[PDB]
This record gives sequence, structure tokens and C-alpha cells, in this order.
Amino acid sequence: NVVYIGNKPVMNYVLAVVTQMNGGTSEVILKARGIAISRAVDVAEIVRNRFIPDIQIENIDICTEEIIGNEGTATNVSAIEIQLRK
Amino acid sequence: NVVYIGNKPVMNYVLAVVTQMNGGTSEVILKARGIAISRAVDVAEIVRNRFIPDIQIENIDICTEEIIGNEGTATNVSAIEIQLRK
Repeated sequence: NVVYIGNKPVMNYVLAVVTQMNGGTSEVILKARGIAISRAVDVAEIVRNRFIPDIQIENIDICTEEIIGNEGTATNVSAIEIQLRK
Repeated sequence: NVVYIGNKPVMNYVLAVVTQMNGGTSEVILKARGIAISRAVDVAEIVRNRFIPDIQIENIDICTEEIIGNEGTATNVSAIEIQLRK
């Protein structure tokens, strides 16, 4: 389950998800922070639109998390969680 | 009561939202496509965390919109919808 979207190409994450669900896994949750947020929405839509029609988007949550940014100091980021179920 | 979120500074949008919701309008829909998706979630979080603690996130939808270029070029863009309510 749980697939963290980062700075790798969207397709890499799309392939991760798909492999997992073709392999039998029923649920994956996409997690992303900040700028990767739009890329997580991208992974969800591509997987549904091109690979696993059937896939249900169960529940989407957003929150705020705290991380230490590139400058060395604490900072708050938006985050998203997308529950995929086949 | 629908706000389109693009590439303007985040606070521009936050302003528009808060003003509206404090001055009556009890429901508002955030909408964005592509990378603005990130800005859109930020706006929501900044509102719910900094300005109107009470606010409720009614519903988040995602989908793919298709747009046509001047020349005929069809593009699939990811898109999001965030319903807020006080």
C-alpha cells in the first residue's frame, strides 16, 4: 500500500502503482507533499484512464505537515492522500 | 462562489476566499488544473488553518479535463475541485 510521490517522473510512480495492483494488491494510497501534489493527482488519473479502469478513488484528504526545508529550518507544507481501490 | 486558482500569488486567492466567506457566502468551490492543483490545496489549507478555523472541506473531486489548442491539439489536463463550507 502507500506510495509516496516525489521528484521522480510521474510514469515511474504510475508503473509502481500498476505493477502492485496487477500483482494482486487491492489498495494503494498515494501520498504527496507540496509541489508533488499536482503530480499525485496526475498519477491517479493516468492509472485510471490508461491502465486500470475500474479503479475507484475512495477518499481524498488534504492536510498540512511540518518539514525542515532546504534552508535548514522548519516549515509547513500542504499534503495530500489519495486512496485508490480496485 | 467559484474560484479559479491559477498562478497568481497564493494570497491573492486566499484573500478572495476569506473575504467572500466572511462577508456572507457560506459555500465556495476551489477549482484548478495542472500545476495550479498545488496552489489550490495550499489555498484551502491556509484558509482552514490561518483564517477560518471552522471551515469545512465538503468534497474533493479529481478528474481529467481535455482542452483544444488553437491548432486542434487535444490535451488531457488533471483537474481538481474543492468544496468549502462554513
